[PDB]
Amino acid sequence: YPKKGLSPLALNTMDQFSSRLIPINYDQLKKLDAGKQIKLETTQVSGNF
Amino acid sequence: LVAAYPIVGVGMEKLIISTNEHASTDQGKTVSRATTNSKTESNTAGVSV
Repeated sequence: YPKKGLSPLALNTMDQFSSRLIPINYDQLKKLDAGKQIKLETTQVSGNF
Repeated sequence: LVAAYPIVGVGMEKLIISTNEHASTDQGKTVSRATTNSKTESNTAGVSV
């Protein structure tokens, strides 16, 4: 999702409704400046049948 | 006689804080040039003996 002939999907928000963008404080920004990268993992997922 | 019954409990792994400040910096330049014009005119007297 989506199909293989298309671009990836974006996410930038964190509330119930899309507002109030995801913040990061100062020391982690200085850690992130030096070339580190973060890992994105799944924990659970739910759907219908 | 036994019960079909769950019990859950939690345990803290780590704790992060993040500070609130307001830093500000400023840098500036100044250049000036002025002129001055004047005039006087004096009168003197004197008596000796």
